[PDB]
Amino acid sequence: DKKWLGTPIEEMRRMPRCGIRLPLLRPSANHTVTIRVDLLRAGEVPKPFPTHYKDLWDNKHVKMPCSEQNLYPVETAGSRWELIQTALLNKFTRPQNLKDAILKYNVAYSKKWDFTALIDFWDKVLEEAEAQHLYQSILPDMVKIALCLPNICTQPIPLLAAAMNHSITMSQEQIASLLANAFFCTFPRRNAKMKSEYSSYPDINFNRLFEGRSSRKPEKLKTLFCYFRRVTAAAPTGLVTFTRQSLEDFPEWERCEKPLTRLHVTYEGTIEENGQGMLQVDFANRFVGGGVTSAGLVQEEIRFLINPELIISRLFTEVLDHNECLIITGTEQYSEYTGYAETYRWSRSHEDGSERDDWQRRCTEIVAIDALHFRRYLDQFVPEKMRRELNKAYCGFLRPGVSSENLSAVATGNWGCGAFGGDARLKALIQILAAAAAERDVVYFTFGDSELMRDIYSMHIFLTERKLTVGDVYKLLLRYYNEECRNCSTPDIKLYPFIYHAVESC
Ligand SMILES: Cc1ncc(Cn2c(=O)c3cc(S(=O)(=O)NC4(C)CC4)ccc3n(C)c2=O)s1
Repeated sequence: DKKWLGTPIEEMRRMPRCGIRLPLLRPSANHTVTIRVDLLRAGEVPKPFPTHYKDLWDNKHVKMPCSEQNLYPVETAGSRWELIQTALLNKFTRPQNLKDAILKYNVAYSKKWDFTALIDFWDKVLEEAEAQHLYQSILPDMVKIALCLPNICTQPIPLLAAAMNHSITMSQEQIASLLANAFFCTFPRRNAKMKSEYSSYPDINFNRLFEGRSSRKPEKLKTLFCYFRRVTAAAPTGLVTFTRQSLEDFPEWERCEKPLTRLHVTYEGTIEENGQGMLQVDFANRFVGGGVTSAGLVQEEIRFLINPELIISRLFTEVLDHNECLIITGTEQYSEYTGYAETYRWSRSHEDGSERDDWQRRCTEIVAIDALHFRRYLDQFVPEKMRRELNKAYCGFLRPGVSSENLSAVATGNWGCGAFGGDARLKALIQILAAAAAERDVVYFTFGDSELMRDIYSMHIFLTERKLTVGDVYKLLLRYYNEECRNCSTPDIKLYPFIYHAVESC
């Protein structure tokens, strides 16, 4: 039994090798650049632009904790930033000290926020010497980088709001200062359950990571402290780009004359290790990062924990609409892990060996595309639901302006499976069709399912040998719904056997 099938992986396009030299990095109407481009040098910490803190407290930018507008009622408006500095600049020796410090500027949640997982991690999971290193070295270093925020993030950060096509390029050092603030729960207006302003934004403050007794919380905390220990000990020097992409024009799928592209399908390997230099898919929730700052521990959350710079997308990325995606370039891997969901464990620190492009960004491109949640199995075969998934994957794969020869393969796998109720064989065909329309090859990981690997390979080879276009395949999907799903009240025949019969008997 072969471990992979199709086009050899060596024949598939990878980056920065197959991806043209970059244009000059510069701020523009659609691109926020928070560093001095003229001073950007390999191995040097980037200098913030502007030199002095500039504040914007409005509906179009992140509300910074260091803003002079970040006020609290005193029994007279007091400075919340001054209160945060006072609270955090105390020695911590016991977990209660950290809980009490966080609650000093979060008084309204002193009875709502549970800190059980944080207390248990520090007291009941860590050995004495590990606890000592956490409160004597890691936590004070995290406070210092959090409190440096006005000197590090000097430029207002725009919100990547619904329907905006915009990019933010910032330094990994800027991201570390922002994530240390999210750990200490300092972002204002991001907490109320009945908030309106940020109701369509994911949670950013880390308070839900400290709650309850799940055995997976110590693993999430080890993963995040591994990152914080690394970035406070030695300031990272690269940049990271966050791009919100929203397409107006979608293909008329039934009329698409494009042929299928190449396929490498395997039941072994992972997107992050075997998909190096390729567009890597994040099986996202519509609120990017899903339950990373709370209970979730599946594909998306794991990637967000091992590449924590992805977490900051939650500060400024509004919930994704059907025609949108988020593309993140440059995030670094700080941890290695084993397992998944209830078996997930942090293994050790990871030294990322990825090369950097001309903007000092690690050569790792990740796209967040959220699959639909199907209440009933048969719902996904509804043409509107199929067209939705095709358009979502297509938006994640398309790079408008870029030529096909400069596009890496897509490294993906069973998107929206299990809990979301997605049929793996249909979702594989949808991704294959979207990648074909976007003119990219596919590297598909089946995560131990050898039978699924064979089925996808046999279907792909059957359609390609018969020269079936994207349109031809899409029409077969429409026929399956009409013959087996529309009139079905209980399907009698599976999708792939239907397609094989429909094509072989026509
Ligand atoms: C047959 C199945 N289809 C889906 C399943 C769920 N699943 C995954 O989705 C999965 C995804 C990856 S990965 O390559 O995407 N890497 C990250 C986790 C992002 C870092 C690695 C392991 C996985 N494992 C074990 C798993 O069980 S199992």
